[PDB]
Amino acid sequence: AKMAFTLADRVTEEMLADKAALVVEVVEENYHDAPIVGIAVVNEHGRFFLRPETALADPQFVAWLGDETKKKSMFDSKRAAVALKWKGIELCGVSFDLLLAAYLLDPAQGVDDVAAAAKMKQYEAVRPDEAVYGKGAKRAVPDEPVLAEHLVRKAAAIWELERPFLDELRRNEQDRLLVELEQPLSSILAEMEFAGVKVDTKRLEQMGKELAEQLGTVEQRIYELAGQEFNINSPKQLGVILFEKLQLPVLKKTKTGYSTSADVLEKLAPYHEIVENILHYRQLGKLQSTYIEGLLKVVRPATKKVHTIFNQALTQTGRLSSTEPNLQNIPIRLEEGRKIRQAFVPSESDWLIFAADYSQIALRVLAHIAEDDNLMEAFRRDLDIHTKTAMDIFQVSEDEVTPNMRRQAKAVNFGIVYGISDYGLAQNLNISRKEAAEFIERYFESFPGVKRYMENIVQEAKQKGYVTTLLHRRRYLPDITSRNFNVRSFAERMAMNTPIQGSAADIIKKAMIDLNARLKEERLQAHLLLQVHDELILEAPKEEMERLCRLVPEVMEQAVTLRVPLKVDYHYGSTWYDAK
DNA sequence: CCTGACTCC
DNA sequence: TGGGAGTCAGG
Repeated sequence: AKMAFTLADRVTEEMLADKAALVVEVVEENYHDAPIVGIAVVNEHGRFFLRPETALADPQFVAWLGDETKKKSMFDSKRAAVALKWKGIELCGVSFDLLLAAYLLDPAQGVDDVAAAAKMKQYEAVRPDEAVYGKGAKRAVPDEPVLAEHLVRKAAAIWELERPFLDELRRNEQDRLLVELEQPLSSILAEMEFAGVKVDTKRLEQMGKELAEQLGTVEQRIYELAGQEFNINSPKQLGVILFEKLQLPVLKKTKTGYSTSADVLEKLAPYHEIVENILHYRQLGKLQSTYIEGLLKVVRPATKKVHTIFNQALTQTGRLSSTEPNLQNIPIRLEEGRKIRQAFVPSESDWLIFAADYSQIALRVLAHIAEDDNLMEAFRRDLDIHTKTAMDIFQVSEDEVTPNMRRQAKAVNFGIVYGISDYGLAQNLNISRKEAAEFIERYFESFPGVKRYMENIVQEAKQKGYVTTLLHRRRYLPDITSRNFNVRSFAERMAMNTPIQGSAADIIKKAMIDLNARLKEERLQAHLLLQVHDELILEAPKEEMERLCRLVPEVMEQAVTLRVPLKVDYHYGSTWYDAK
């Protein structure tokens, strides 16, 4: 553990070589407008630490950072790029990102620092970030000599690990997935995060004030029905009211006590009117806590924008996640919640929000991968796929499919994608479990290609130890041969689902790259704001809507070619709510 | 820090 | 006994 480096007082020419490992260290977990605490550069000429005050005000270093022909290898380049944007500096030329490389090789390792990636290649000459900075309230930037050594060791690690990681990605046929998909996407995500989304705070606050009144009213109605005050947001207390005081039946337990999940409570609605009120209260309360108060807490006051962070190296299937705030779970299903979307507005006057979503992409991907003739033909003629499944299960003509039938069929269609059991299906639909079991049997009789896919993908996972997606993403399933039924069954359902969910993730990621390319080449002001798994949200001048109406669905539908068409719906309006 | 609730795909 | 996520208040 001995590594020479230079603690530089000024930028020199030899630090500005055309290939380098670069560390631009941002310790705060939310890197938006966060301090850069230090810089390290490792290249052919040596190893260098620079203070940000020095490096970031030096016009040659700033020029080097922005020169796309000066190639940098980094870990979590999006963090660095966004933090630099907040400092008014452009980062270009990032040719290798070790975080994204590690994520593709095995998402289950949970790699979130250089040391963790380094462990995948038995490289030990660098410490974990948590050991250097500490945890929680103890977290602190260490004295310069200690900080400098750490950043330089991180850079040296990236320098030495690039080739071993690329070589393994190449053997896995994942190098193009890194270089042509994830790395270009990282730049697009950086742009989206830094742009942010504008919030109508006057409207949100008015909503909040009216919501608080309604919440108080339901709260009092609940105490009156219970005949007593209690904390409705406490599982223990509520459980005592429902199952001991009011003596309602106990339908389900958790390891800590009585379940009061919405699924459970809905089944108790007929017994006592306190239960519907409790469900309503908890709905309103989550709107208040999360989508009014929580959201206002993260609005940047001077610009009224929120700036999410899209975690690109977290989910086990290749999806993104969205944090602080999560803009991928804004309410839409109930009108009361959906109104929250009225607060999300374009960032300029006379601009509009444009929202485009894939129609049933998971089931279309299933049709493709399973090569199920019945499912394929249905999508080829754009027959509503819930109606189709109802026809086959109930053995009725399309005209005989009743609203309840299509509802049962829709539950089956998605259930299948998750490996649902007859129990889960019966619980979800509130039908006899015998009936549910018959639905699943009939489904697999009607879609034999899907049945074979479910059988075969489990066999593949057991033989290989992992499953793949269309663009060669992997998920390892080391528990798939467990002798324990619960453990094994969960892994089997992951095997069934991951190629579907993950291939859908691959597709929309490629679509984002293709769409950005078309937007930039056409010099449109339109730009991406958000991705929500199977949908993309943009804003643009109202004059550009006619163009987007053609461009956005076409690019999304053509991103990949499957054995069935892809179909995209789209809407636009003056707020996100109105983009429907 | 975990649990269980609500929110989305 | 339904796949993937994040935030919240209370435990």
